[PDB]
Amino acid sequence: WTATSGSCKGRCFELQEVGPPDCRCDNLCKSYSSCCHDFDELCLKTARGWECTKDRCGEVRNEENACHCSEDCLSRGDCCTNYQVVCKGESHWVDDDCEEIKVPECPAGFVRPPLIIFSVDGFRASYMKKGSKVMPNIEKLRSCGTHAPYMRPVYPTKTFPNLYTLATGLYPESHGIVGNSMYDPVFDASFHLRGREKFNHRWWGGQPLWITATKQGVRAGTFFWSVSIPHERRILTILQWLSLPDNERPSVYAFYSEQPDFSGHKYGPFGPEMTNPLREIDKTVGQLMDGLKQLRLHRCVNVIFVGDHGMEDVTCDRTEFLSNYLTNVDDITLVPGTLGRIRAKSINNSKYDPKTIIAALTCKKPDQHFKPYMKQHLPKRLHYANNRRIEDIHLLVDRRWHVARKPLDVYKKCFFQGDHGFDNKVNSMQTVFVGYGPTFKYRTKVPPFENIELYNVMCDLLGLKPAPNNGTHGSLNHLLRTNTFRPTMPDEVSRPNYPGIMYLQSEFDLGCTCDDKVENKLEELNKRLHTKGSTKERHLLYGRPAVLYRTSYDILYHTDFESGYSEIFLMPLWTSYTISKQAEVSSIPEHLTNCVRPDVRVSPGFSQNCLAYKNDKQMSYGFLFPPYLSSSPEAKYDAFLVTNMVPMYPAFKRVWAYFQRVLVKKYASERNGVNVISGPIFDYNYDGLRDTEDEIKQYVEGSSIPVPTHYYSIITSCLDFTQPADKCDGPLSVSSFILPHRPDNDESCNSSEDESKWVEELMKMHTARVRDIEHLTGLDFYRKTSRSYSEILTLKTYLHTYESE
Ligand SMILES: *[C@@H]1O[C@H](CO)[C@@H](O[C@@H]2O[C@H](CO)[C@@H](O[C@@H]3O[C@H](CO[C@H]4O[C@H](CO)[C@@H](O)[C@H](O[C@H]5O[C@H](CO)[C@@H](O)[C@H](O)[C@@H]5O[C@H]5O[C@H](CO)[C@@H](O)[C@H](O)[C@@H]5O)[C@@H]4O)[C@@H](O)[C@H](O[C@H]4O[C@H](CO)[C@@H](O)[C@H](O)[C@@H]4O[C@H]4O[C@H](CO)[C@@H](O)[C@H](O)[C@@H]4O)[C@@H]3O)[C@H](O)[C@H]2NC(C)=O)[C@H](O)[C@H]1NC(C)=O
Ligand SMILES: NS(=O)(=O)c1ccc(C(=O)N2C[C@H]3CN(C(=O)c4cc(OCC5CCOCC5)nc(C5CC5)c4)C[C@@H]3C2)nc1
Ligand SMILES: [Ca+2]
Ligand SMILES: [Ca+2]
Ligand SMILES: [Cl-]
Ligand SMILES: [K+]
Ligand code: NA
Ligand SMILES: [Zn+2]
Repeated sequence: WTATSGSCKGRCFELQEVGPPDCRCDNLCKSYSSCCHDFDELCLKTARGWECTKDRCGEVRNEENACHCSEDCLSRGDCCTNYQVVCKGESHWVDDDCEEIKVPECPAGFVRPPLIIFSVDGFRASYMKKGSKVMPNIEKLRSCGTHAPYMRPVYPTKTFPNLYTLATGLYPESHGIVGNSMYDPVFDASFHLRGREKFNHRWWGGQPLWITATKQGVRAGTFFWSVSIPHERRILTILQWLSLPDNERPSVYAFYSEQPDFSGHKYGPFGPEMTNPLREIDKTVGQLMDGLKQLRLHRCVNVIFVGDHGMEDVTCDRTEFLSNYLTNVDDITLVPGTLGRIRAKSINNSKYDPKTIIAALTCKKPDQHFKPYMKQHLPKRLHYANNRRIEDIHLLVDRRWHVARKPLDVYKKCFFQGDHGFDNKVNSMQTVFVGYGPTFKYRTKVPPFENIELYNVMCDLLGLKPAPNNGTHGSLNHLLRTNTFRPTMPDEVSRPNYPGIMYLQSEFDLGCTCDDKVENKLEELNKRLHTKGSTKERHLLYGRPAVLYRTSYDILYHTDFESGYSEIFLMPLWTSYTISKQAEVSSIPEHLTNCVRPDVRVSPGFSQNCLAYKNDKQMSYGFLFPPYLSSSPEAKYDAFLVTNMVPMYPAFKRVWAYFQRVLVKKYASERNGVNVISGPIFDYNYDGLRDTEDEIKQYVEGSSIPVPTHYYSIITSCLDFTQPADKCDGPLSVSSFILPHRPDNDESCNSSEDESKWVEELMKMHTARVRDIEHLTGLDFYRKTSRSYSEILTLKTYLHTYESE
């Protein structure tokens, strides 16, 4: 019930929500069916339109007008945005030359520069260049302020998951808004675009920016606008709020535009009909900037222009139907479109088998335009698994396509020519970022970055402490003139042991053998220095990684590589080696094919054994430092140490061997040397975080050797590729991956072919940030470089995407 008999007089767009069954006058009342009887008359005035004209200048205040051109309007805070231009000979903001804003220039009583966040739905990154002729106001913010060439959204690249990521700094799996449509099995309740359930607070996790501000005593303007309130009125309301007394005035504001998304769905991202929506957005920006100028706030406010995702060409005839693959199509519920999520229609049917559904959807048609996954097998860069609302079965849909259950679903529900929601690496899904104001830099381009980073920067702009989030605080310091956040490196928790020779060969009973028994103070004093770390400056270029949790481990030195060996997991946590442009690839000689050698620095009790691998019919082994890259025949024996061995499925050994024999050398030739750090990852609970030992679900049969879920590599070189990787004076360049350690290659449909036709494509799909690997290992990399820490934080958030320009 709402007793809608109260009045909105003097309450229009009130800042605190009054509780039912009393009537509301706030910018959300319409959406709740709750506005007072007189809300439209008083609060949504339209008379005479939105602009002053010559004859309106100096007029007698008619309180019925939408905006005013009377003499008292400035002090009332309610002039039309063009008032001073038409009536007082002033220029539009866009016509003025840009001039650096070195300090905030604010009216008296302003305690901090206000923040205004202007969000645009479906604003694809290439609109900045392709629509530049019809967006003069946006182009001025962009060229005079700080901009990126694009900003990467989160997966799925849908509206509500991305808006809430912008608000919280969290991945959708953590904030809980995992799609535009959801079922929560604990609640037994459904979330939908249309309807009431979405308003229930239990859906929305984390702590959004308006809540962070309020808790810390910074006043926030209500972020959300009922759809029927026109754009011109939203702008005027913001400008009116900015005229409130010091004690009542908010410090943070939000404007949201449904365009250009609304038209892009109808006409496609570049339809001729798209020019007009772009013009109209620019005009809205013009009205805001003219309005701030009137209030002498145009050199005081920080303005962010940001999108949620882009838009791709997608039509009805590019739909794959699950009815062309599955016979039992009626026993399933599909969440459809630019991604797929599958679960059982009924929890009482015990004949539903996910295993057979996956197999029926796997590599079935030569052109197949989607790929099925168990959620824990999706590329770790998507961070899309750790939530009960995300179904076990997921379909990654090719760009330009849809998935549906049956043909009837499409024709009984072509309309659309655009859509979005695809893999967040896809060029058409990228969106925009511009920052303009006293706190942002002047005329500065910054590299592409992820939208998860922005919550921290918005907190910095408002002097707030961010709630815990998935940004890396300090990685966007390079966007700001001041208010930077001075992060410090995390403290190392465990220090390494440095073992010397402590065990005799005959103390080991590992069931391993090696053909190595062949017998000079020249090459004996030589091998000693190499085991004490004489070549360590060559192979460990950025310091040793720090271990950020409590554990027992050893540093092991060798001629060609260095490792941090875990006595708990019985394998390295990390292995570091450098391969110069000049380096030579050699084979594993015949007599050394099955060679595994005890390491006399490490006890039998803390070593793997070859017997477990013989008895384990499913599991084989590989090496972290590759024997193919040994510097000499004698150095090659180090690569066969039991302390360099890791468990590998035969199917995965195909991937790993191709990477190590062919790809490392290729990257070293292309990048002028590479430094490589490789290692295992254990994420059995798919939370993106390092497992403790009691979380491991699988061991090599009849042993305590734990099986990794993934293997990583971090591949670093000099950004100035005229310098070799091991003598680099300046910025660094990185690419990394987190490969799933799977007993089959069902993921790659072309895997019966030679590795040269499919392995590199798999690696690219599983590209990763250094920061992703840090979360998954409890390690901290790049501890000792000559670069500033903020620059290193930016490097650790970099993702190599493998999309064209
Ligand atoms: C990205 O950033 C985020 C934010 O920093 C990272 O997520 C954090 O990670 C922590 C570790 O996983 C986690 O800490 C746990 O908190 C538990 C209490 O959590 C509540 O309180 C916070 C603070 O107000 C709140 O934010 C939480 O909100 C979650 O849950 C509600 C629903 O209830 C949702 O609305 C919301 O969206 C959010 O859901 C997400 O997180 C949960 C996990 O909390 C997931 O299950 C969801 O899928 C979803 O992703 C909560 O309301 C606390 O109980 C935990 O402590 C247990 O574990 C420790 C081990 O140290 C043990 O000592 C304790 O005894 C305890 O164990 C007991 O419970 C077990 C399970 O019942 C049981 O097995 C044991 O036997 C014990 O009885 C733990 O400290 C933190 O909550 C989240 N925060 C958020 C916002 O998600 C995220 O890791 C980052 N991602 C990456 C890749 O870096
Ligand atoms: N076809 S489609 O693409 O699915 C599609 C479907 C429907 C629509 C649509 O018309 N509506 C009506 C819009 C009003 N609305 C908001 O007011 C709003 C602003 C905001 O802003 C959050 C800020 C964003 C900038 O950064 C700080 C947070 N956050 C939230 C939520 C996260 C808490 C909501 C978004 C609503 C989607 N558009 C596209
Ligand atoms: Ca959207
Ligand atoms: Ca884990
Ligand atoms: Cl969805
Ligand atoms: K085996
Ligand atoms: Na295959
Ligand atoms: Zn949309």
